[PDB]
Parts: sequence; C-alpha cells; structure tokens
Amino acid sequence: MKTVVFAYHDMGCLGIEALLAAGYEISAIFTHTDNPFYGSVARLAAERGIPVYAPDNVNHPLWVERIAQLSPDVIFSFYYRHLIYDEILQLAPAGAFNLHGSLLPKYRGRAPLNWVLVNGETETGVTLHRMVKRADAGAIVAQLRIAIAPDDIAITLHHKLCHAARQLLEQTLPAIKHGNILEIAQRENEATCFGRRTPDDSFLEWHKPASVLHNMVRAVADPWPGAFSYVGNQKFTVWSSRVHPHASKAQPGSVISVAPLLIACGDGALEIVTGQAGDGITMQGSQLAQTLGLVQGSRLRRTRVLILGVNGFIGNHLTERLLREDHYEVYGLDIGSDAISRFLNHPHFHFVEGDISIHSEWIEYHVKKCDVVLPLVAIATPIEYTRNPLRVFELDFEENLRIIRYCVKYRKRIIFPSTSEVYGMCSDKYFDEDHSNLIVGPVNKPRWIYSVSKQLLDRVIWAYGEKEGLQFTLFRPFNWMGPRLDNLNAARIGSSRAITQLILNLVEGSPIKLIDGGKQKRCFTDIRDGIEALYRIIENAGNRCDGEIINIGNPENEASIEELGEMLLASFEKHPLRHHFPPFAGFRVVESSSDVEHRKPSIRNAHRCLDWEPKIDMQETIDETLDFFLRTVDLT
Amino acid sequence: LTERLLREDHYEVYGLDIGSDAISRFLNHPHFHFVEGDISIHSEWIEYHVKKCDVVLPLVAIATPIEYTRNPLRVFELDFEENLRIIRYCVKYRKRIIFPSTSEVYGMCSDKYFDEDHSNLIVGPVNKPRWIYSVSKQLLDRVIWAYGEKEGLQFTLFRPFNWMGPRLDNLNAARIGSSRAITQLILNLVEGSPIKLIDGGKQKRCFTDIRDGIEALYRIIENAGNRCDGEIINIGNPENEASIEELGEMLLASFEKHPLRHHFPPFAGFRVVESSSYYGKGYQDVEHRKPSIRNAHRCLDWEPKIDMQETIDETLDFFLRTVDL
Amino acid sequence: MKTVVFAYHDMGCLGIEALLAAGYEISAIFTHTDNPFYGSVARLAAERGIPVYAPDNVNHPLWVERIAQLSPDVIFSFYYRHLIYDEILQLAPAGAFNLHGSLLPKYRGRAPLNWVLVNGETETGVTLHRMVKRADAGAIVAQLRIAIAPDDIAITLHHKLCHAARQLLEQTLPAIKHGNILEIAQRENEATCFGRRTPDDSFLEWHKPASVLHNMVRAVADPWPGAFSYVGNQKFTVWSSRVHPHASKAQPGSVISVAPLLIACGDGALEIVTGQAGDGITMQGSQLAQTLGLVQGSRLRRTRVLILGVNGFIGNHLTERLLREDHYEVYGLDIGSDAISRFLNHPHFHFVEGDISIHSEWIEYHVKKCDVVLPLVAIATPIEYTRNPLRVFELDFEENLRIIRYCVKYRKRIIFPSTSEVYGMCSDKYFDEDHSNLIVGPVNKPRWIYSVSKQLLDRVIWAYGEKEGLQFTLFRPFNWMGPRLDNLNAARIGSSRAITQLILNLVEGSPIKLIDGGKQKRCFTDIRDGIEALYRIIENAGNRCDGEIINIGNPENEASIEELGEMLLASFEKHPLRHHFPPFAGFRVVESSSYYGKGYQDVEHRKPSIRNAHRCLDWEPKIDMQETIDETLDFFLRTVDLT
Repeated sequence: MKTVVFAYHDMGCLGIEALLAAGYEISAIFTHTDNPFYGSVARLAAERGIPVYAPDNVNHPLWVERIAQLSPDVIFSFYYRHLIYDEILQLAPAGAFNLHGSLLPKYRGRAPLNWVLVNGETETGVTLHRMVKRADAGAIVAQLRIAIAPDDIAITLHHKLCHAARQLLEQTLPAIKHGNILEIAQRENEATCFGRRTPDDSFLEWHKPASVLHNMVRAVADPWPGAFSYVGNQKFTVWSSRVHPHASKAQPGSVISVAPLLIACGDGALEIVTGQAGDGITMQGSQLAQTLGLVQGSRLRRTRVLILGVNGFIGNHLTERLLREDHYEVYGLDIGSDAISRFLNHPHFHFVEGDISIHSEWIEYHVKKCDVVLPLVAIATPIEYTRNPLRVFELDFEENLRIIRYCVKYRKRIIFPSTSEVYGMCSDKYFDEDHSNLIVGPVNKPRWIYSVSKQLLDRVIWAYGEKEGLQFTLFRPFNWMGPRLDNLNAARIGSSRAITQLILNLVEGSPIKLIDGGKQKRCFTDIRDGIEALYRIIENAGNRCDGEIINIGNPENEASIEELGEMLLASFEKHPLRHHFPPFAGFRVVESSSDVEHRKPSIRNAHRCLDWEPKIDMQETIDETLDFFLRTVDLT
Repeated sequence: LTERLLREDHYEVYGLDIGSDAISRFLNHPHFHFVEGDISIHSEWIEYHVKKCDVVLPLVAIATPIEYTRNPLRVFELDFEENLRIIRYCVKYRKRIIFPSTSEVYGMCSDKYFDEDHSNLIVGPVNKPRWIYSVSKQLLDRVIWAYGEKEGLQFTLFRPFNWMGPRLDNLNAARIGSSRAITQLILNLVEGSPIKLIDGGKQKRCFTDIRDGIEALYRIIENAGNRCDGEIINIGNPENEASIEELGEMLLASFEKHPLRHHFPPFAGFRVVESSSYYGKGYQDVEHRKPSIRNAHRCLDWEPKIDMQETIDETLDFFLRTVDL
Repeated sequence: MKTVVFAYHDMGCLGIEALLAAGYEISAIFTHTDNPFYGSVARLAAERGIPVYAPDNVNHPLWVERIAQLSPDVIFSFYYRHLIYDEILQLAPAGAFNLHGSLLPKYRGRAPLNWVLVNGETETGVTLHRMVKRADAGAIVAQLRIAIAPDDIAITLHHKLCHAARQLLEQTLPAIKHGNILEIAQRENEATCFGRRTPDDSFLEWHKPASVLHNMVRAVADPWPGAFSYVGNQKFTVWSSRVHPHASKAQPGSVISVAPLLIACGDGALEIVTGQAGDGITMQGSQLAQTLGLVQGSRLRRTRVLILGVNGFIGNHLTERLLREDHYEVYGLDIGSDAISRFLNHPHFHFVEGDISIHSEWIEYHVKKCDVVLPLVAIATPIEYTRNPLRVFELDFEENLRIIRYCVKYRKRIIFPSTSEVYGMCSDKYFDEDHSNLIVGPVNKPRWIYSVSKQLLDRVIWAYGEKEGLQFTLFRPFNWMGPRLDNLNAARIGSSRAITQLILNLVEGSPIKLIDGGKQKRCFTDIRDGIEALYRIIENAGNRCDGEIINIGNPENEASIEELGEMLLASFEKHPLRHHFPPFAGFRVVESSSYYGKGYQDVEHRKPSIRNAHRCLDWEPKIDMQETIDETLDFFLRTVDLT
C-alpha cells in the first residue's frame, strides 16, 4: 500500500518502523519541530530516505494539494499532536487510522499515560482506531491491554505502551494492507475523556488520601515535571514516594519525622523517598528535610485601582462595585468630584485632583503609586470628531498614549477602553474582537478620525504587550446605560449618548430626531451587567484576561432609535414625575448630514474570560435609566 | 527627484540625510545642498530647515513588512511620531508638505480600482499586527487632513505603487519609494538564492517605471493651477499589473539573455512557501492592488508612458551593471 | 574503605555503582546541578541513601572542612567537570584517583570523546590515574584500549567508553581496596592536551580533506550540536555524512550533485546524508539541498571611527595610524583643527566641529552616524581636580556619561580611556586590571575626585555591558609620550603632563621641580607602542577585547621624576639646538602641599600589568626608554619658535 504518515515521538518512530517492516510504501511523513528522551520521527525519516515535512498547520490548502498529489491509499496517525481535520482525512480511499495510548472509549482525551496513573488505574493499553470528526471516537480496529504495576511511573508505563503498540502494529498492520480487518464501533455512553495537564495540576494537597498523592507523584515522575508542594515560601518537588497505612494522630500536612521524611495525609501518611528543593539537586528524603528546614511538627495588601476620569458614569458605578468588596483601594483622578461626591469620605476611596493634558508628573506619579490603571478620559462625541479633530486626536490619542507608556514603564496593568466604533462598517453579523475586519471610509471622511485613532492605540498597546511585556486588557463597551449618565459635553467614556439625548429630549420637550428614519439598530447594555463584566476584568481570575480584547454588550437588547424612542416614551408617559415636563414634541425624520447599519457584539470572549452573560432584559434597563434621570432633574 | 528638479533651473534642493553616498554626483552642484541630519535625533536643525524652505518632502520611514511585526514600536515611533513632528513644523511655519502616503492604507479593500476619494479602507483585527504600518500611515493622512481643513495647511498626499528603475534603495533602508519585491527578486538572481513565491505568488501587483512616477511627483511639486491643494493622488501604472510569479518569470527571462549573466550563479528556481513561514504568524495579505489614476490625470494631466518590459529590462540592466565583479 | 566521590553523568553513575559493588563505603558524593540523555548522579545517590551535594566551588574552606570531617580513606573522581585542587586532594591517605576518557597521556584535556573523533583516531580508551597538581598528568594505575570503528559516532563511542569504564573499574577497584597497585608514570613528551569545544569548533571548512570533515560530522553528531556550514546567509547542519574518495575538478565548496548532495572538498568529496536547515527538522540530503536552495553548482564598507577631542596627541597619532590602513573612515570631532590640520584635505578624514558640553544632538547624531566611538575629551590636569572639582566632574563624568549612553542607545562600540589614576594607592607591584584593589583617601582629600569619577564611569560602562549589551573596551594609558604633546592646559586625554612640564622647564629656563624630592616612580611609554596597542584594540581581532580592561604602558621603562629630569637634561645638553635656550636653572625640591594645593596624596609607584594587553592584543612594547626620551625632546625643541 501507499501511505502518508502523521507521526511524532516514540510512537511515531515505532509506528513508521512497523509500517516499513510490513511492506508499506511511505510517500511522505508529517511531523513537528522540537520544543526546548523521545526518538525523532524526522531523524528516522531522514535515515530511511523518506521526505518529511513539519508545517504548523498541515490543513493549509497547499499541503492538502501536496498530499493529494502523493495520492495515499491509507493514512496513519501515530501521536501527531496537531489536529488533522476531514478535508485531508478523506483523501485516502482505504481510510485513516490513529494509534492511541489508552483502552478506548475510556481515556480518549489527550495525555492518557499520565491520567491513568493519576486516577490509580490498574490497567491501560493501546488502541488502533479509524479516524473521524470526533476525536478518538472512531471504530476500534485493534486493541491490546497492559497491566499497570503498583511501582510503574510515567516513563516505565510509557515504554510498556510503546512495546504493546509495537506488538499491536506488528500483528494488525498486515491485515490492513489487505482489508482483513473487523471494525468494532465504540460504545459512546461508556466513554471517558481528559484534557491537557498543566504543571499546576501536580500540586500536592495533603488533605487528600495518601494513595491519591502517591499516584500523583507516580504520574508526573522524572523525566516529567514532578509533583510539588511548599514549605512556607520554599517550593519543593517529590520525585519518589511511599504510602504508609500506619496512621498518625497528627493532622494532615504536618511532618511526623524527618528520617524518613513522612507527611501526614487525609488517610495514611506519605513518605518522600527522594525529592529536590527548588531547582537544586535530587537527594534522599532526610537530606531534603534538612535542606528545606523541616523538623518534627512542621507544616506546609489591597489592589490599588487608578481611575482617570472618575467623575461620571463608569467611575461612579465601578467605584461602588470595587468598594463593595474588601480587597480594593480606589484612586479617582479627575478635575472635579461633583458626580462621585458620596465616596469622598469612604476610607478606601481617594480623590486626586488632576488633568491629564496639563499634569504630567502628577499623573505619572499616581500611575507608579497604583497597580491597575483605567484611562476613561477622552472625547467620544461624534460632532467633535469633525468640529475639532485635532483636539480629539490630541486628547484621545497622544495623552492616553503618554498614560499607556507610564504603564509600560512602571510595569502596571492597564485596562483600556477601546471603542465599538473601531469595527466601523464591518459587515459581520457579530462583531468579533479576534476575527472581524475593520472597515472605515476614505481620508476625506474625517468622522473616522476617532475610530482609527482608537484602533491604532489598541495596536500600540498590543505591541507593548508583545514586545515589552505590558499586562493589558482591552474592553469595548456597547451603549452602556443606567443611572448617572455622563453629561453630553463630558470628556469621559461610557454613557450611551443616544439614550441621554432622547431622555433629554423628553425632559426638555424637544422632538426626538430620527436620523434617516432611525431604522439603524444598536445594542444596549444595563450598566449592572456591563460593570459586572468590567469588574470581572479587574479581578482577572486565572489571568484569563491577559492580552484579551473583550466586547461588553448585550446582543439581546438590539433596538432601532425609533423603537427606543417608543419605549422611552411609553415609560415616560406613565411615570409619576411626568407632570413636571412639557408635552411630547413628536418624532421628526431628518437627513443624514444635519453611519453603521447594525452594531452587534460577539460576547464569546466575555463568556470565556469572565464567565459572564448579561442577565437584565431591555425593559427594566429603559425604566431604571429613565426613572433615575427624571428623579435626578432639578425642578422649579 | 533631485535629478529632475536640478534639470529645471528654478529649484533649490536641500537634501537631508545621514549619508551622501547614493547622491554623491549632486554634491558639487551649485543649487544642491546636502544637510547632515536624522529626524529621530535632530529637532531644531530640522525645524530650522523647514522654516528656511518652501515645500517639504518627508521620505524617512520603515516600509519593510517583516519589521512591522518584528519591531512594531520602532515602526510606529519613526513612521508616525517623528513625521508628525515634521508635519507640525510645516503647519507652524505655513509651508507646503508633499507627503508620501502608502498604497497599503486601502488594505484588503475589494474594489477593482483603489480610489483615493471613494474606496473604503479595510484592515484585520488588532491581533493581526502587520496592519500597524497601514493604520499608522492612515491616521497621519487624517491628521494632515484635519490640519488642512482647520488650520489651513497646504498639502498633497501621494501613494506610489511599486516604483522601480535605476538605483533602488537597499532592502534594509528606512527610506521610501523603491519596490521591495523587485529588489528582492533581482537580488535573488544576483546572489543565486531561490525566488520565494509566497502562497504560490499568485497575488497581483501594479508596477511603475521611475520615469513616469517622478514625472508625476515633479508635476505635484509644480502644482500648476494649485490643482493639487488638498488632493490625494495615486501614482501607479494599472496596465502593468502582474503576479509575483509572473514578475519572477519576466525577470528570469531578462536575466538569462543579459550579456553579464555569466558572472552570476545558476538560478536556484522558484520555490513555493507558505505565508506563515516567510512573514511569521498573524500575516494577512492583499489579493490585488490596482490604483485609480483618475486624480493624477485630473490634477497633473499625467499618464504612465512606459511599457512593462522596458521597465523590467532597464531596472535589471542598471542593477547588474552596478554589481562589482 | 571509606570514599568521597566526585561524579557526574554516566561515568559518574557507573563509577558509583562499580564502587558500591566493590564494597566501598561512600560517605558523600559531590556533583553538579544540571544544565538546562545522561544518567543522573544525584538521583542515583538519592536512591542509595547517599548524601549528595552540588556546590559551585568545592574548594571553599568550609567544604574542605566538611570533607575533612567525613575522613575518607581514598577519593575517586568520575567525570566531575569542576576542578579539585590539592588542598582537598591531600586529605585521603590512600590518595585520589580520576577516571579519564582517553588513552593517556594522549588527549589528557577535556572532551576527549569528541576530540578523538575529530582527529580520526583508530582507537581510544579509558584510564584510571592518580590525581596531582597538573591536570590528568598523574601516574596511570589502569588503562584499557577500545577500537574506534569507522562507523562510530560520538554517542556510540560514548557508550563503548562507558562499557570499558565499568570493566576497568570492575577489575581494578578491588586492587585499590587492598593496596595492590602499579603506577606506570606518564611520559610527558608523549602528552597531548585539548580544551573545551565551542560550537565554532564545528564549523566545516571545505578546503580540508573530506575525511577530516567526515570525522568532524562524526564527532559532533546528534545528540551533540552537529557540524555546520552556510548557504548564503542561511546556516545549516550536517548530521550524517559519507566520504567519496573519487576526486572532482570542481573547486572546494561547490555542489557536485544534489541527488545525492555532494560537496567538493580539498581532497575527495563529502556527501551530506542527512542534515537540517537552521532550526528546522532533519531531512535526507536531497530535501535539505532543495530547502536550502542549492543546485549544481553553488558554493558556500569601511569602519567609521568617531574621535571626540581629535585635536591633539592621541587624535593626531591615531588618525595617522588609522588612515595608513585602507578600511577606516575617521571622524575627528573638536572645537579646533590646528593640531590635526594636515589631515583636513585627506578624503577619509572628516573634521566635525563640536563641543560636547554645548552640542547635544550634533554629538548624538555623529555617534549614530559612526561605528566605534573614542571619547578623549576630559580634564586630566591634577591642579584642576582641586581647583575646579565641579567643572572637572561636570565634564569628565556627566558629559561623557551622556556620550556613553548615546553609545548604549545606538548600539555602538565604545573604546573608553579609563585612567591609571583609578588604582590610586594600591600597593601591588603590578597594577592588575582584573585583580588589584583600588585605594583612595578620605573625602577630605579631594584630589581623588578625578580618580573616583573615572572609576565610577568604568563601572557604569561595565553595568551597561552586563545588563544592556554595550560593546566596550576600557584602556588605561601610562604616561604616553612622543611627538606632538598636548598643551598642559588642554582638556584632551593622553600626553604625559610630567614630561611636557619638564621639557617646558628646560625650554623656558625654569627649574625642574621635584615634588617631595621626586622619588615617586612612574612608567613611560613611547607613543609608537601605545598607539600600536590602541590600534590593535580598534581592530579587535577575534573580538578578544570585548568587555576587556587593558593597561597600555611599558613596565621596563621605570623612572623617578628625578631620574627623568636627569635623562632629559642629558639629552638636552648634547642636543644641536641647545644653544638657543637658557642655562639650566637646576632641580628644585618642593613639598606636595604647595604645588598641588591642599589635600594632596601622591602614589609612590605606578607599574602596569600588561598581561591583558599581551593576551588580547598580542602586544609588547618594543621601544627602549632612551629613544623615546630623545625623539620626544628633539621633536619638541625643533617646534619651538626661535628669534
């Protein structure tokens, strides 16, 4: 037969060897480059005079064409780490087979070797199965069981797996060269799956049974990263361990004896036979105890948030949210306190007077002083893009760039307000932070100066992230609304201008202008949801927000300006304070000069990073916003 | 440009740069003045020379794609910030600026003809950093524009499309205007390294003889009837459209028949490479770039006169004739 | 017996195992941490319940004490990489033995495994010998030969060596446990020694025979870094090769064929069987040829020196020297051109007008413009240290720091004139750049502000060298002298002030002042020698000057100020132009507290160590004192205007 092989490591090597020994013709081999014990598939391919390639993604059309030209009868996958998907998969008429390191359907995920040890399994094996859309789900062509001895560790079991695979292939590969194979479908309800392990998965938790922990060190034992724990601040690694069924009245985690080194567990005790302190050398347990400073009986500030432009919507709500919690210190920076005044006496709020266009050193100083930085100062007002482009550019770009560079210099985290306008004329149904292209008009359409300015900033922040190690998260708010809207002339980010305008229209008794009929649809977000998301961004649980760009918006709240008008009017007419304001001036259709056809965010990133979804329906948002606004208006 | 301007008698040229080697034949010319300078270092010397002169031509910038991803911050610092400094000198002293915008501002725009006044500008997500060059350059055009509208700056923006001819810039040079593709291929033939066709080299480009281009640029400097004021002008030849592959074939054909061929190594061949290999990751390419020269015709009464083949042959000829053997 | 073992890698492991099997008691084992295939000595020691340590230096007194406490009968070293010296070695009564990976005395150096493959040796072996002051020089207790097969590469031979080692130890270890030993002393004239290999040692030079190159690829083959070459700018590695004795008219380095891939050598051709392009994967030769862009056949401007303070002694002589050569372009920077005036018309000299205290961007610009930078502007005048400390500090420290930082920013090489004054009162017979302590007086003795200022600059440059990657060389001139001395009031580095002053004394008919009797001794250097050295530093052959501090002086030329006075006077009296000048006013002894102002402390001797100059520059001063004196005096007297 003719084959194209996808191979890596030992399984790849022995797979290929078995393939050649079976009289197969290997036309080409696809493999990987080596990251900083295993045999090389490339070295083998090279010695056998077989062309070998290592693209990052083999599913690129070019490689598909190349493989097509090679015209394989059957395809084989031996421990190829990158994912091969159907387009190339279906090119071989006899099909494609994969060699997997467990008893399938069980442990069909990745790194089965380690997982079967972690779970304390008494047996495992190797499976040759047919590939298909679902990972490792296809019909089993061949399988061979292996006993796991109590004293097996990762490497010994790995070699057992390799031997079993070599046997399996030796006997069942010849059958495939003919078609003398049976295909036994996998039982899907009996299946078990595991994901990729991180070294943090190897942390030893002493409240657990000694058995689980022994198994832990068995699973990751050298050459693997090893199971670890801490003595005070000092980290140490357990290379080999011994379970002690003999109990101890000592509570879990305490040191029973240093010779041997014995740690009390939830059930039984665990002896550390060998281990190492930090990056030092391996040594027997007793010496490790001495160098770690163990003896018999031994066991195992607020984040400063700087908000620039605190006086206003996001400043108010974010401050409230942050101070609700116990671990934050908030420094509000702005040219006035009028909007945030109720927080001025709060012990953990600090108002700092400053103006980012004038003050340089005061700002820099406060960036150094704090931990995370939130630059909310900028001109977001559309008429101002065209009326005063240079001032918009100076404030929104240059001053904020200075602030970003403060953050780069002092190694502080920056959470930066990008804009939904960055997407511009993009035609996608959902605006995707990571995918959607950004479309703007020609240079002669200056309204775009704002959108492009904000975009280039995102890119500079990005670069600083990549090259200088800046910790950042970009967020793009979509029409946030709620109590305490920013004034329309205000230089701070975050309040939807449209709603402010409509509400001010109803309050002032001026007409609601529907520009070009007001049929263009926007998405609106209750600030409770939005500020929840932003707060979640500040928290940065699991550091999942690092380098992330996250839309914060509610796609369920999509409405036209007309509909919005209708809703606010409906809420307005029935409101207890209605009698304080003029009769409704009516809806009035207007020409363009006197735009985006849809703005709908993809909130996938917010869900992924923040585990966040907007909980609040449109109506309550409309009602609460209008209510607070009307009750806030001064009357006489 | 110096050659063109000094041919006519009414121009006084102040050449500014950190070396004179490429322009050495103009150093003795009474109406040429070489001024020592670097726009990243010098502030006041540059400002002075802007006050002193009439029209200003800021050609310093990093146009080489690999550097966009490899050194984004320097690309941004030099191409955007230092040039903004110069633009602001011109605004302050009320001088005319003729600014080299880039064909790259259009990005992935799908129009058959890229139109200065009409075509939308399309770039990838922020996570596709190669666009930092394109967007940086675009934002400058907008700043220059704003100054034109609000503060009365006299300006003309021009976008060259693959200008080529004698005396191409070195590939690592921070100066604008010679096509990198052509330089790369000719250097490949000269050095005997293979010609890399990225993703098959099927993407099409338009090429322009430097004679036509410089005619256009000179005409922009002339500014007859002040017709270039506030104008954005493509300078390119749309009939010269060719893929990189075709370019390779043409150059190879011209190369093999050249009298000096025997002094250079055997052709290593065309070799197909994936985008991710040559430019690294986060790469996004333009499938077609064809300029609208309408504005050039309207403002400059200008049309490209030179056939592709003559351009190819002359460029290759001069380059090979300069090589030391 | 009791043992303390020094062990690393496979030889260490098998050594310890063989030692245990022989009934030794291992009290402790010394090893190394692992660098970011070989078996672990630490893990093994840990498994056997043997205490194991990995200090950076075992020869630290503490460890000597601890090893002493363990009280070993005999010591064994199996492939311990760090060096154990006699203090610890003499603790074991039965002695200390080392396991070495060659046939001794041959290849007694390090990496014998690789070296015996490089040289194409047909055999090698393992040797157990008795350690001593000289490395691997001791008496051979046991030795075992092993044949090197033509198809052996590094790893296979490594395993053979390990096998032979187990066998050797297995039979000869019991003999040591008793006291049955032969010592066949090593024959020193048969000895051969090799050092640590650097990847650059694996560079394939095609003008050599194919056999030698084949041997090269055999020696460094995987797991080792491999032998390499270049296609244009692209680096590639040859993992396996095949010699083709059939010759070819094709010149060395040309590609004979791509299938198989064949490179013509000085003798025969080398087939590349497998290899890789850059960091890519291994592949067969033809594919490697294809990805590198090879086909049949294929083979495999001037430096800008910026001198700040060019108008004067060093500027003049260095400019002359640099312009002698074809590959330099010199930019002289200063506030006047007179001293260098004859180079103003030279095509490759460029005078740049500038003042480092005023001009900022002009200086920065010229640093960017050039390649290597030489900051000679500074006040070296002793009286000025005490008279104008703040100006001396501002110019010598701050402005030069400005320049140094330019050099860091634009990634240019800086060759910086440190000063011999940095050593201060150091008592060493030879002032050593790398070793000697630096001694200055209390703060109330302000003359030291110059010395300490220059010292701190050297340290800041050093810091930039370590942390920010500055390429630098520091040089400390010792009383350079020759034609074209700087004026005594000049703010440039390099002319001996003392001799200038004495010559001026003789010319003006003023007395030669011997300060505190002029008993303090100095070393004097002909500018021919000095400028030779400085030129050698600029050349920077093999980049051997990188991060280096180099004294430039002549220690054979040593004289008290008195002796100098007498020599100069002697040359003066017999000179043809003597009669044009006044009678000698005589020598006048003066106390320090008058001439130099207050707070003065003088150094009794300054003798440079020129070891570093020899090592880095292959340099020695060639000019005798008398000739220097005569040339200097003659040139000076002949410049004087007479009327």
